[PDB]
Amino acid sequence: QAFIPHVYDEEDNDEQEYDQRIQYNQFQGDHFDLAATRATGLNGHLVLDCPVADELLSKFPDYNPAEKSGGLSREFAFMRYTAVTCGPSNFYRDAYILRPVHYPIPRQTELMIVITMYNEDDILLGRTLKGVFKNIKYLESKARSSTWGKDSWKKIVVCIVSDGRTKINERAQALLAGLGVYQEGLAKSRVDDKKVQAHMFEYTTRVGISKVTDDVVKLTTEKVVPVQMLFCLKETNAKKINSHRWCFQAIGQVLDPKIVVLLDCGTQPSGRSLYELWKEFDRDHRVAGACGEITTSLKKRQMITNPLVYGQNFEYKISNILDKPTESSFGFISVLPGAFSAYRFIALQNDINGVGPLEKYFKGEFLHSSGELDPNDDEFQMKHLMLKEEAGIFTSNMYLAEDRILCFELVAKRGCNWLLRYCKSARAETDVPEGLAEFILQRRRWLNGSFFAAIYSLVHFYKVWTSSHSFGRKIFLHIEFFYQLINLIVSWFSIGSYFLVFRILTTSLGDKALGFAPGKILSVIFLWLYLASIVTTFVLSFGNKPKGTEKFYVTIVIFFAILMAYMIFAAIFMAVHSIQDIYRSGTRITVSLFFQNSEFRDLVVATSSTYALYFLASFLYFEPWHMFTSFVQYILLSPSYVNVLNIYAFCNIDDISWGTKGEVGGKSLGEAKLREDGTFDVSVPISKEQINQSYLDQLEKIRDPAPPEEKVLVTNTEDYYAFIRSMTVLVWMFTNFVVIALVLETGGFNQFVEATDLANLKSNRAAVFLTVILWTVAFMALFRFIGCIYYLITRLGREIK
Amino acid sequence: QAFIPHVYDEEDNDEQEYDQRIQYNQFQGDHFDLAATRATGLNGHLVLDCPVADELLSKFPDYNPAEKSGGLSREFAFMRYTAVTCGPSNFYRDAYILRPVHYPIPRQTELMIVITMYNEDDILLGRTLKGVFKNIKYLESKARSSTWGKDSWKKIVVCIVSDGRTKINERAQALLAGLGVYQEGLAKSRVDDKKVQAHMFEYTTRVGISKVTDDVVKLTTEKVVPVQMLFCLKETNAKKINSHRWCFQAIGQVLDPKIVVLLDCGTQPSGRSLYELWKEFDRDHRVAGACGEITTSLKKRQMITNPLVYGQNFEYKISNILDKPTESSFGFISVLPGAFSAYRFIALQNDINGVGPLEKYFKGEFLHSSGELDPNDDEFQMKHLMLKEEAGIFTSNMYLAEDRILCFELVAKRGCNWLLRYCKSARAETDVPEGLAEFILQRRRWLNGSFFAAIYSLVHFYKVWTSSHSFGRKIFLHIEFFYQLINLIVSWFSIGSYFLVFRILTTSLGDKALGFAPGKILSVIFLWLYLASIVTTFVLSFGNKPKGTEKFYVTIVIFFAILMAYMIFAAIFMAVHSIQDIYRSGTRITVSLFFQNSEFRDLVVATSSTYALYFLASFLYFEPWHMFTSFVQYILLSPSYVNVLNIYAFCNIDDISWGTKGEVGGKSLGEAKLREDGTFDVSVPISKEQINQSYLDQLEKIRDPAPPEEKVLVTNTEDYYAFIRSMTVLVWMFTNFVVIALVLETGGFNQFVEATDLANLKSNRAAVFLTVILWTVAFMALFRFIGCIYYLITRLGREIK
Ligand SMILES: CC(=O)N[C@H]1[C@@H](OP(=O)(O)OP(=O)(O)OC[C@H]2O[C@@H](n3ccc(=O)[nH]c3=O)[C@H](O)[C@@H]2O)O[C@H](CO)[C@@H](O)[C@@H]1O
Ligand SMILES: CC(=O)N[C@H]1[C@@H](OP(=O)(O)OP(=O)(O)OC[C@H]2O[C@@H](n3ccc(=O)[nH]c3=O)[C@H](O)[C@@H]2O)O[C@H](CO)[C@@H](O)[C@@H]1O
Ligand SMILES: [Mg+2]
Ligand SMILES: [Mg+2]
Repeated sequence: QAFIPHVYDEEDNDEQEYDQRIQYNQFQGDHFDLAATRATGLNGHLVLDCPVADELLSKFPDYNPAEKSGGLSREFAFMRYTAVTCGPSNFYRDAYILRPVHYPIPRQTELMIVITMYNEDDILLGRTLKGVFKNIKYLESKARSSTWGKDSWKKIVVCIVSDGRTKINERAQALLAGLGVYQEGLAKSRVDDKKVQAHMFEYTTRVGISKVTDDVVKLTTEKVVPVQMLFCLKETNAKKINSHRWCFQAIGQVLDPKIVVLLDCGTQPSGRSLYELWKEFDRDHRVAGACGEITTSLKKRQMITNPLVYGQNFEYKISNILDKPTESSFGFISVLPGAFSAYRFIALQNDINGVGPLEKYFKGEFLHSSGELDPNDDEFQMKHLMLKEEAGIFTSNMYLAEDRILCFELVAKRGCNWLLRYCKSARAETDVPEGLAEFILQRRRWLNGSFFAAIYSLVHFYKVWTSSHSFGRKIFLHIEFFYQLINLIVSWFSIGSYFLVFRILTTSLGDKALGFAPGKILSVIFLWLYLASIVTTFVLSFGNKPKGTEKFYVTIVIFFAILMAYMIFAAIFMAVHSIQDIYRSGTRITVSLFFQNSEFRDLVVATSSTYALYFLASFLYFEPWHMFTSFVQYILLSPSYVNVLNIYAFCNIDDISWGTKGEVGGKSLGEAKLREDGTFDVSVPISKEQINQSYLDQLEKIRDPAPPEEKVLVTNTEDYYAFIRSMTVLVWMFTNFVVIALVLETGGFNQFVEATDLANLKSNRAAVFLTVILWTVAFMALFRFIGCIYYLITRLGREIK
Repeated sequence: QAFIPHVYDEEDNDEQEYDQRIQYNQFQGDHFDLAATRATGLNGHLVLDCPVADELLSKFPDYNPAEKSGGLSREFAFMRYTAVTCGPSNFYRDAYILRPVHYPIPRQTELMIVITMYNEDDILLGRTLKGVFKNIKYLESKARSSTWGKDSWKKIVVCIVSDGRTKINERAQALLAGLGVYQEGLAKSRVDDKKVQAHMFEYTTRVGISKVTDDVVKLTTEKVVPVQMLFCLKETNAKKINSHRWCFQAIGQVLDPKIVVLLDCGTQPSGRSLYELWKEFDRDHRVAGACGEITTSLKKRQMITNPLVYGQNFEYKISNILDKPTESSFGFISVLPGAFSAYRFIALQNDINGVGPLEKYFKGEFLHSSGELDPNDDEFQMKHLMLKEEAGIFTSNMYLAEDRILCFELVAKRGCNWLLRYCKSARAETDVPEGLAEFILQRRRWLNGSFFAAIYSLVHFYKVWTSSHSFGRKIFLHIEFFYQLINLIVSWFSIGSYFLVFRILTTSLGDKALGFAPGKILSVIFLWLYLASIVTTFVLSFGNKPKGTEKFYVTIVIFFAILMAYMIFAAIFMAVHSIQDIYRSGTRITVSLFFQNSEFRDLVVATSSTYALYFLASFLYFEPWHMFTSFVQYILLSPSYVNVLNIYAFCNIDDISWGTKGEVGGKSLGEAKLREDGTFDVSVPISKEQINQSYLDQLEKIRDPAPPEEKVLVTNTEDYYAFIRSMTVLVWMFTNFVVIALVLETGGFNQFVEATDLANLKSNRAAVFLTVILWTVAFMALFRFIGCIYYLITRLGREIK
């Protein structure tokens, strides 16, 4: 029973109210001309208007048995199929017409909701579609709105760009077919001896997903608002940047929408999230990009059984509570999550000269690939011209930044005034990777992107000077740039700092002054295990794949968790001993004396202050639970975050997806067939003249000496990226080691000090380093706390107005 | 002018004498039946007897213008072509007949000379062919020989197995055609809808290479002994093991020769080398394998301009003078060079049960490859059965040993008495790689092979117990096994030992007792550069290819050479200071006192003794020049040998040649054509019944829940080999570091010692380690010296008898 009566859950009371506000009796479509086995394709393109299944029409309320058509409008009766051969670059240049703009009265799009899909299960697509449909129903129900209200569904288009014709999951395809967008027969591989790049299906579906259980998806036609669906199935997978090219460069130009919303399969927006994003864009005309709070689902996951899920939950909550508000207050957000964000279409458009955010974003796809262009592609000229252009370090490595480049390119425009804003009213829920390998692979992409984006923005900070912002705005943008520079410096030396803190804390327990016997043996054992884990992580990152050697990573993570617990114990013990010593001294006890004590101060005051700031920020946002349920897991996993993820990310900076190539010869000399008789039919030279001529040709060929040939080939790009990655890790290793040598004198530096002065000189440097690092962390926390408080105050003030 | 009058060089006086001993007027071939465009292929196989070019026949002395045939025999007039489809396993089972055995009177082969070729220049092939032809002429000229003499060329077959139909160099193919073996037209790709695995051309050429200059090759028919040529051109490259399978498993069974000789393109044997190898096999019936001295050409290479060539020259000379004689004396040679060696055919044959040296040798090819068998291959059953068999660690990694496995498998047979012998009378000259990358790639293959062969032989030493050898023979074989165990242990810890020696020597100069000011700063700088070089070598070995990043390796090698010079200087300085201190003490000077002095003893006596042993061994073999011309380069390159080559070899234990695979979909849904009118011809569903049935099918498909699917796939073999390589480097790193920590207390061990006792406890361990390592090297040198002296004495005694 695919179709079941509509049922509202406990949380669907708002949906019920929306339904009460909507009439549900005036879903009348606009008449449009159809396309006529011989078919009259429009403008020389293959276009087919096929009829939808009779059962699906019979489900619709407007269906009437008496009328053969059923009384339904043309758009509700026929689904349109178009075969696209040109590709994104020339889609607008060719006369490719989408149905929304083909009506006698053109429809102007107000909100384009892009969904990216790749071999995703039907459950994830069902959840995303249910969220989008609920949002559209809410927008329709809205009464006292200038832009929204009756017939609001005509201004909204849902675009699903599936990457990979043969990689799409069968069940998701079945679901889309059940909605009526897709039919199996229509697909065509080639048209007029030209490859079909993408298959586009268009239909205004009136089928709504009633519920999405864990295993099955139920669809019902009762109380469903029509939704314009565009399903663009790509013939071959070209990653996500190519899908975004299809969305922006090709479909966006034809539709010319406002406020393009980007979604990802499995991300379920709230009931009013899209309205909140639209309102954010509408209130302030300067806003060019926006993002919403992203949450992690914890439905059937236990606190103890899934430490990783809760660690990620805490990370997401802290990010949304501290980082995004501060950057939004400054007006420049480092990263807008690709799972849920929104952009204003006009802001992204390139300049007359051809330079703009979209050009920078797309260049990464072209440059980061094998230099093998098929001459038959119609985009051959564009790709050849792009490859012939002189590319520097930054241009040729844009693929690391990905969408992150867009944020900076928007803020620091030549003569434009744009800002990026974060709204906490918009919420979306997603499933985080439970397994360790997927987490490692996912964070590998985030870390590389963040590092490259930070470097690129910092190096090009001067571009904001020419932007038409207020002078105070530029001053505060420079303050934020300085903060990001400090954050980058702190993140670059994370592994060295972690090792230094661990070594100092463990060796401090070895001192005979405090009464801890196993200090020394434990410190030595932990040092050996630490070095072994680091070396194994490097070797596995360079050599093997995470999926295969997962148990090694699990063991390393467990060891680092135990080591973190031991480090916390050592710090507490060290502080207690220091406090006890002051009382044992016999001196007067004052508040200045506690602050004067470097050990107690650094170890306790800084960490407690950071925890208090996190706690207060969590409470002020009415989101306190993560500070209890998921704090411990995050604390215990932090060293793994710094060591394993960072090492794996840097070791694989190059993402070499393409493989080796081979011309593989195959001259078609010929074949020998066998007749009924034993004789074989062959074709070999017979005439003596031909044989003698061939022999003389061979003699003349071998008579002359071999001319020199100097290989001056451009070579392949995989070597270039392998080289870039190798240099980065080497510089990363060298700089970290220099810092470690200075602080601990591990290298030859101990040769310059005396044996009696070695013990006294190592201690002072360690204390200075500990205080510096801890107070740097604390001050960054305070900075973000002030940021978030300002964001709350200003948002409340704007709401009041 | 391809053909020129024969000219004899200064060194061709022996060739002139050979010519004087040969009549050159009775080169009469045996009549054989030919094969009849329709051709009557023999036994259902595609066989063609085409006529050779008229000019080539006209060159031959026996040609007569009056007779249309020319008076030449059938074999000299027609070249035979055969297309082989089955492959090596079934070549004998099918009725594939080679010309030498097809005569009315069968010819018994006495010497099969195999030459392996792959995209080699025509110069290398010309040199090899000139050497082989000169050897055949010498064998023919021999008068007072029971086996050799008149008509000796009938007992010798030269087999050229070219790997890769489309990778063979054009000029070498032109040369072979000029000889008359190859013609372009004959090749056929498919026969009876079956792929042609190999193309075999047979011809008894009477064309001899007069000379081989640096650039061109000249051929002349004057004073040439006929040679039986078999040119087996493979359709696709399958590395060298597959070529050896063609030689042994398929061609050898048909010909059934004795004493198969293996050669490599560019290796030029001496004028009497093949006779020496044959005599070695003939004298003693127990000998199953033999090898000869291999020399490095130094024609147009300067002493200073090519340090690498002279380093390799010294290495080869020392090997031939010390290692091979000792192993030959014991009767078991670890490696028989693949460039020039010989095997007795019957010794290699497998047992009735199917287990034997050849099976072990070939299993490596099958196991070490992608598990993708084409069902159309006729060897599908064999490969599938081999893959289904349970393979342990050793069986699945045989590909590392390569031919090395054969030596041990021959010596330690179940019930056979076989020995391996080295003869210094046989000499062959080859070109060593001048570039650094090629040297790195070539040594990468040697080191992996040697390590795995040593481990395999040591683990299975007990197999020699069942062999039918004399008890004393088994005792001495066990002595050799013990020596090889010590050598393996010494080689495993080479990198750690080198670092320890460098550190001890450099830090010794830092002591204030001796008056050297820059000691400390230089030691620290060198430590930093050493660590940087090691880390960069690891990273580049894992990440990049040697050809691309060659300058890094050049810089590292130059640095290591400078460091070696500095280490030698430090040792000399340390010894001089120690000798001076004894005189400054004021005590009596005796010979016992010098020996008592650990510093002087270890540093000077051991190294001088090793050098003296090398010098004496070189002189006794009448090969003294390498001890002067090329010693310094070898000494300066030794640290590079240990560090760079060993690191690169271990980092790339897995040799993953095969690439990724993709089914790549491509369902043939259909195409749409365009008619003269605008209408497009398409095929899409029309009947309502079919559409409704498809829709109901989709509904039923999506209605049921998704059943669980647990991935229990066997997976790919590349992960297995990546895993094996990763473990090996990790164990290699761990064991070396443990030794370093013990000797220098680098790890946490210094925490267990006092500051005043740290300086005194580090010195004693360093002295003990230095004496141990140096005297181990010296004693191994003495062992090999005694070995070589015994070899000389016994060889001279055998010659006298
Ligand atoms: C948290 C979340 O909900 N999604 C993020 C997660 O995705 P996640 O870790 O779940 O997996 P991916 O990054 O591979 O997928 C990202 C998006 O790209 C699409 N895709 C994937 C593979 C492919 O060959 N072609 C293709 O188009 C996927 O369908 C998905 O819509 O890590 C990515 C790393 O960049 C982010 O970009 C995504 O925003
Ligand atoms: C010193 C010398 O003179 N030859 C050695 C050298 O060869 P070298 O370093 O010169 O180059 P290779 O090892 O690649 O060639 C070895 C042999 O295998 C053949 N080949 C090569 C590639 C291929 O795809 N197919 C193929 O059949 C080559 O033509 C040659 O006959 O290092 C090899 C490492 O094992 C040794 O085996 C060779 O004995
Ligand atoms: Mg996902
Ligand atoms: Mg070669």
